[PDB]
Amino acid sequence: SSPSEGLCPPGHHISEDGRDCISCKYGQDYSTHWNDLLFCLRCTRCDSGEVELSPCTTTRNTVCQCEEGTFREEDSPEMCRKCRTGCPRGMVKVGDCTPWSDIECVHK
Amino acid sequence: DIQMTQSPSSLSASVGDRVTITCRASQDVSTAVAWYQQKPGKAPKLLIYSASFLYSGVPSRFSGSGSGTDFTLTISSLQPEDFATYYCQQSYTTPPTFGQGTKVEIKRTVAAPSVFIFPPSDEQLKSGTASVVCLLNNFYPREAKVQWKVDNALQSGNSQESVTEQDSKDSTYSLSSTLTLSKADYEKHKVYACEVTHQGLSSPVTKSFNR
Amino acid sequence: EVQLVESGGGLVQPGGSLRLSCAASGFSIGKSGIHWVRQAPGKGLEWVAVIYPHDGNTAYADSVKGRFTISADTSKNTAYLQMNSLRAEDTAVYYCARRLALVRMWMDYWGQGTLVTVSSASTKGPSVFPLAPSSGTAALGCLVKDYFPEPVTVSWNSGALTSGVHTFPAVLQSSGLYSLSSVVTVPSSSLGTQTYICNVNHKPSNTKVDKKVEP
Repeated sequence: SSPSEGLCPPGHHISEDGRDCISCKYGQDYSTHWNDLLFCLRCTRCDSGEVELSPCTTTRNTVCQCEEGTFREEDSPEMCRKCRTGCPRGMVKVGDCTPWSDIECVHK
Repeated sequence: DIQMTQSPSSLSASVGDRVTITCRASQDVSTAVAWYQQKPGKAPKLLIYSASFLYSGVPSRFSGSGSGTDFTLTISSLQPEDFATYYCQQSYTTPPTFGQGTKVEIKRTVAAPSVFIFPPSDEQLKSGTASVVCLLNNFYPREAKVQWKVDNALQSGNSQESVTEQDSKDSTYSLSSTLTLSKADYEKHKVYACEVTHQGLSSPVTKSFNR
Repeated sequence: EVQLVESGGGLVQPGGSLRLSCAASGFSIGKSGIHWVRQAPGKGLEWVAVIYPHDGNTAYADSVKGRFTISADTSKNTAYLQMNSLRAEDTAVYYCARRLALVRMWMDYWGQGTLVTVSSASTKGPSVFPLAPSSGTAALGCLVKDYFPEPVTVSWNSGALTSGVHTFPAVLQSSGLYSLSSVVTVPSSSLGTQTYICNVNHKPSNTKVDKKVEP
């Protein structure tokens, strides 16, 4: 409720007169750091291509992952692409497809 | 008060490329810097505030860093939606000031233009003027030289060019050159020619008509 | 959802006055504020003013001090930029944005903007001339000549013909009047069959032309 040095804590925004720290609305908005924003930030919705991994809280935006069938790597900024269903002609599977990676193959 | 100098003015890049835009304040502005994105015909959008914090709905491939004088916007892997002009802002003092912009355009293979020439219509001649228009269609890169010749006499100071933004499908440019003459000066000459020079052409292409 | 809508733009004489409005929805202007920022045609962004309606506090760019006044009506959730003693160099798209932060001038939810033109030149509608095809792909167009101010709008076949279409940015001729061409490429086999009509609109002069382009 009390700002310190004109910044409010994570999960809160500052009031218009700079004297109150107001809680973000859980499941609707968030702030992750000590800020002087007059508004909390809008939570990202995992619409169609992506399913929700973790919900939005006041201090944390929601985290998405691609649905089963598609994958994206660890810190990969790339868009989400389809997993192969089988290895090419003359190779074997040594790893299954997840949200995290493609199927892994190897020769003979 | 405080100049923000962006660099580069413009860059070309491919989907996937790592891109780095730098802004330099003429003074210490600590971390009181934002970055904005603007596409043609549209209003700016906030990406980043207080040097490194992402605004809502901004993907994680966007990264801001810096403090004091030197600031940086990074795009780790360029996406089709990321070709736009980017602007730095300082808000350390009033008034807040902007850099002049970094336009991020898309790199593709060389493509030669298709060239067309268009005489004045009779409707226009009736009004006492003549516009001859030369179209260069769907070329890359943007660099193109258009010369006008009227009976082999090089024309200077009586034409104007306009260039299209990079096409959304094929990423090419097009340009028009328009040569304006009075109907009297138009009707004193026979051959009207537009000569085009561009990397994709092995030799300059000329289009012409006889009045 | 938050939305800001600018209104009040238009063409005025030097020395003249214009009042811009910015209607806010989805948040209280009284609990934040509004910024005005302008972009001259082809240029970057120049901040002009801000207002904090809670305490009436305002600030202005040096370019604009003494001539522009920013105000707000919290009951109508609207801000206004009263622009007086206008100069040619005030010509720009004016955007309003919401005051996102207490101290910093961070701006989000910018509106589409409103064009303000300051000139002693009169409104002038364009003449539209055919760029006729056939000097296989064929090129044809419309030359939209000698108008003021911006903008002009161009479509083909009432918006049904969008593929192959290029309507170029306007260029200011040395006369002070704009011109532009809109062009399209089509199969040259269609020139005897499909009719092509450029639909030109110049709202500033109430000009509406539909011109058939024939070989």
